[PDB]
Amino acid sequence: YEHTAVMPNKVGIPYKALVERPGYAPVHLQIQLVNTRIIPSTNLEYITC
Amino acid sequence: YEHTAVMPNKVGIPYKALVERPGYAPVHLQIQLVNTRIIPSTNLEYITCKYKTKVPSPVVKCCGATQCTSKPHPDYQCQVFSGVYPFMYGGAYCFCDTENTQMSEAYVERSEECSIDHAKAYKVHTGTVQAMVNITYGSVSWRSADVYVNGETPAKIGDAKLIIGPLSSAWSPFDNKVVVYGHEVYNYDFPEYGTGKAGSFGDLQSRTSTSNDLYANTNLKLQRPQAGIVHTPFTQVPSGFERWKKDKGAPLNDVAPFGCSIALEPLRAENCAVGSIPISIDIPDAAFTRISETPTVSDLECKITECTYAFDFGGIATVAYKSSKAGNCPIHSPSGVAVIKENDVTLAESGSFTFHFSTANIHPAFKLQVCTSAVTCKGDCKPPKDHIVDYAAQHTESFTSAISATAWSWIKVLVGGTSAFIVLGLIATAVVALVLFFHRH
Ligand SMILES: *[C@@H]1O[C@H](CO)[C@@H](O)[C@H](O)[C@H]1NC(C)=O
Repeated sequence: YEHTAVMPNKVGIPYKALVERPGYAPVHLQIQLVNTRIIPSTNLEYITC
Repeated sequence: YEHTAVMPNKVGIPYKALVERPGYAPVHLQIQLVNTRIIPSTNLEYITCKYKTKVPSPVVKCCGATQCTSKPHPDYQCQVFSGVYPFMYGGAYCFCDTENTQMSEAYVERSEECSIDHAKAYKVHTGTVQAMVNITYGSVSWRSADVYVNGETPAKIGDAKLIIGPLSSAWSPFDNKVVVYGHEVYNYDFPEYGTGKAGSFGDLQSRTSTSNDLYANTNLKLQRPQAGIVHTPFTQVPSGFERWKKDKGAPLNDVAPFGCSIALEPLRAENCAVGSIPISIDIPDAAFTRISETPTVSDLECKITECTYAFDFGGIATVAYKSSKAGNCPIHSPSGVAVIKENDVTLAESGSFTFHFSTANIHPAFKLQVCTSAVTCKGDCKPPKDHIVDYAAQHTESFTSAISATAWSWIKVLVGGTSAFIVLGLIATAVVALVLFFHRH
C-alpha cells in the first residue's frame, strides 16, 4: 500500500503519519532522516602549491 | 411455504432474501447459481475436411486406342490422351509411334486426416436451458442440484421444492448455422449440402465421417502426360478446408457477448449474464419457528464505521442492540442499496455486533432487518483506490447511486429556484389581474 506525503528537509526531526488503508486499521509510519548530502559533480582544474 | 422472486442471471453472485411467514420468525434464504447453460438443439448437416485425390494406374494401349466411361466417384475425371509414346526402365513401352493411347483417371476421396481433423456443420435451433444451484435456508447447510430453467420442472434441494422460471431473455449466442472445429465454434453461414464451391469451405462435404456417399466439387482436370513419361498429372483447386482454417477468423469462443463460455459436449453456451430468472422455492414447514420461540430484538442502533463503494465488501457497520433469550438472529437488508456479507449473528442479552456490506452508493441509506425487527443504517462512502479489479461487483448500481449530498443540494436548488421563480411570475400575474378587476369595481 503506497503512502505519499511531503516531509520537511530536517535532520533529526521525525516525520509521523498514520497509513490509512481502506478496510484495515491504520498503521503508524515514522520516517526520520539521519543525514542528507548534496554531492556535486566536480572536475579538477589544477593544483596549486 | 412458497417464496417467489426474480433473481438476476449472474453466476457466482448469491441471491439473498428472508422468507417471512406470518406467525413464524423469518427464515433466511440464499440461492446461488453455480453455472447456467444454454443448450441449443443441433442437427448435423455434413462433415468437411481436406480432400485426397485418388489416381488409379493409367491404361496404356499400345498400337490402338481405348475409351473412357463414367463412374460413381466424387468429382470423377477420365480422359483419353492419344498420340503418346511412353518410356520406362525397359525402354519404349509401345511399338507404334502414333497409334498409341493413354487413359487417365482421377477422383476425390476423404483424406486420412478426416478421421481426426474435420469440421462439423450444424443447424442450430432453440433448446433446453439448464442451471446448477447452490441453496441454503435457515439452519440447513448448502445443497445443490441440476435444474431445468423452464418454470415447470421442480427440483428437490435439501427437502425444498424449487421451480426455476424461464429466462427473461430468449437471447442465444448461436446463429442458425454453426461450424464446430476442434474445441471452437464458429457462426459461419456454411453452404448447404451439395452446393459447396471449389476452393471454399464446403468444397468437400460428407453427411458423416463414415458415409459412403461423398460430395466433392473441385476443378479436378486431367492434364496430358509429359512426352515419354507414364504418369497421371492433373490440376485442382487447393482444398477449401485448409483455406478456411487459415481464414476462419475469431471463434465464437472469443467473441460471444455477455461473457458466454462455449462447450461442445453437448454444444452449449455457459454462464451468459443475460436478463433475470423468475424463481419459486417451497421451504419446508418444519424449518419455521414461532415468534414466541425466538429471541426478541429491540433498541437497535446502526453505525457505519467504514465505507468505500468498491466492488468488494468495502463497508463495515456496527449495530448496538438489546434482546431476550440471547439466541441466533438472521440479518438481511431488503433494500438494493447494500448487500450484506453476513447471513446471521449470535446475540447476547445486550451489546453490539458488526457486519460487512458492499454498496455502489456514495451515501448509503438502507434498512437492515434483524429477526422480527429492523434498523436504518446511514453513512458516507469513499471512492475506491484500485482502478481495475479481477473480480465482479457484488452490488448493483442505480441511477441515483452517484449523486452526493452536495449534488442533491444543487439539484434541489436549481429545481427550487426555477419553481419558486416561475410561480412568482404566475402569482404576480394572478394578483395584478384581480387588482385590475377591483379597479373597475
Ligand atoms: C456451495 O457453496 C459452498 C460454500 O462454501 C461450497 O463449499 C460448495 O462447494 C458449493 N457447491 C457447489 C456445487 O459448488
